[PDB]
Amino acid sequence: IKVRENEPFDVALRRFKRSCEKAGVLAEVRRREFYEKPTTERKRAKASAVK
Amino acid sequence: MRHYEIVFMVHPDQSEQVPGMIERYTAAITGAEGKIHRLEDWGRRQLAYPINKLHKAHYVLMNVEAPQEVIDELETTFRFNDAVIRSMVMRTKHAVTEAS
Amino acid sequence: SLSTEATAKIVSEFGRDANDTGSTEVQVALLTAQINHLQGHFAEHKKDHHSRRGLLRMVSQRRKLLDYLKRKDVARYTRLIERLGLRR
Amino acid sequence: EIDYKDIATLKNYITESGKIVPSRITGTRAKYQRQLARAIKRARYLSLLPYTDRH
Amino acid sequence: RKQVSDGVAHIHASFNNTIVTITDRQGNALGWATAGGSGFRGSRKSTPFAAQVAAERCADAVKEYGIKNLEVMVKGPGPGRESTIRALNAAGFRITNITDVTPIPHNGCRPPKKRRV
RNA sequence: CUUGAGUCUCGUAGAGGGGGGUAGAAUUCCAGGUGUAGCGGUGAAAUGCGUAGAGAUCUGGAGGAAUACCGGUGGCGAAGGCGGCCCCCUGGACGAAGACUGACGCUCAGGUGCGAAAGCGUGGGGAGCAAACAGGAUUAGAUACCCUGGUAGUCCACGCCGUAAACGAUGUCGACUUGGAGGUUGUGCCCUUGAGGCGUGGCUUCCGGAGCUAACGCGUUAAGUCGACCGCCUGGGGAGUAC
Ligand SMILES: [Mg+2]
Ligand SMILES: [Mg+2]
Ligand SMILES: [Mg+2]
Ligand SMILES: [Mg+2]
Ligand SMILES: [Mg+2]
Repeated sequence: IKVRENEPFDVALRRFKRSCEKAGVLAEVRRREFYEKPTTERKRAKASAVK
Repeated sequence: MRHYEIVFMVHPDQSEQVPGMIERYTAAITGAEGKIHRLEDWGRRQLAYPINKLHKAHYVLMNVEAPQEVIDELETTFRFNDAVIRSMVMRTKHAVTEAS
Repeated sequence: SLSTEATAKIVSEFGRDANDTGSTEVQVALLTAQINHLQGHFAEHKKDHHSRRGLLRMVSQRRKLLDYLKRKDVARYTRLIERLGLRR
Repeated sequence: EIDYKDIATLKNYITESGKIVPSRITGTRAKYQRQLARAIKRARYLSLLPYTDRH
Repeated sequence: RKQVSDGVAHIHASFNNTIVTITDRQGNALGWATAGGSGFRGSRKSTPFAAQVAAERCADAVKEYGIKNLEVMVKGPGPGRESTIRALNAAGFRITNITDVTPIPHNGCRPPKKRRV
């Protein structure tokens, strides 16, 4: 992640790489691994990944 | 025998032995009846990530034919010889001449 | 597996008829070969509980096909095994 | 892609963070993705590409 | 004092707290602001509207050196990962390279279970 | 005799297996600078760590384990199970033309081999996690859930135990019986003249038709209709216990 873009202002843009990490890739971890719990949910979400 | 595609990065500060170095290799394939259908001497080049200091190396393609035994020797000589850092030696991959 | 340059050789030596991959003579020899070779390989690692299976699958066939001879043309059976010393 | 030296027409598939992009965003036809990801990874080890921006 | 004008200021946003440490240019402390020691803590702290006050509090405890343009380094999903920044773009401080460092192991360690509330 | 099954040729994909090296990110620890009154944790707290200078921030070093993104209803394997990269040794599968073999096949009590995780023996290893255990907290109690720590183990080599909701809770092989959309992997072909248009195979998801079913549902990868062989069931508790 990098930021420079000149032009005087301070709108935001803190959403660029944002949607590629954030407290998401973090929340993805931090707590005990899933081991088997993923093979189920990660493959159970597909049930919805269709309709 | 078998085709190959080795790639080594020599310390830039020691880019003088790079030429003579290739010789041992070229010869370590002559008497072995092997062949070198490639030789991209990339020379100097900036390094993406630093490999124990220095942001540049000396890339030198290869692609030999000599049997495994001899090429294996190169892997051993490459180690001890600190003139070169990271390396890589893949097999045949169906010989590729020039380009790249 | 055996070098492509290999099988084509053994066959011309055991093959019932000039260049033929199908008869027992050819079948067996082609099998016993890979069996004798792998023996050394397995003398290493010996933990490959997978590659070893194949060793069996093909070996289990050796004694298997070798029977075909008895059940059929016995005259060759002994004449075939005496070649690789098999059975013993 | 067939190779790694293709650093030029290679980084295009990898994102800025060095992370390889999936397919729902690219569509590099799965069958080829295999060679793609493998080529990139093995390439980063030759300093041809950075394992990540930071380092 | 030393007069740097060009320094950094990493933001450590932890789910429970956050500390703003304005470092020099080569990585040298110059004043650290903490959400906890902001006259409030517990359920009051953590929050952005609060955990941010610490960040901007650096001024009357950091600017004593004299700084103008500077970049920012964020590391932590804490409830202030952003809020803290705004205080910098309002306290007079300029702004430059804003990069996120927040670590992410390529699957190496093993986080603790727990969390059975 | 050749359609079953098998060998030869050429290729095809893959986390299949065993061994040997190697890479980058991160935690922990140790060291040094900067800098100072907090950090950490929770519902709050407290224990714990801080002025003997932590935390944060930066620089150097050690080590172990795991391989982010890719990555997926994706793939491979008898099952268990198998993910960075490279090399070596090596098993199976699949498609293409023919060539060769000529029923050499199916199944299988006993027998033999493989076996997640925990556990056991010997010697190594030890960063992170964590049975046990010790504090702190909650509670009427709390030998728990929560927090702070933390030993075995988790890792490696060899040997042992052989269990699991070892699950599709569905033995294996073979033959057949509407179809629809998608996945993946070979191969033939069409201004290839496009991404693509038409075929034909291997494996694979979701749907569903007749039928089957007590129903739920299964439905060409059947729980449909047939055949060969094997394993097993015969009310619940006592008990998968006792001898
Ligand atoms: Mg605990
Ligand atoms: Mg399968
Ligand atoms: Mg175990
Ligand atoms: Mg033990
Ligand atoms: Mg259905």
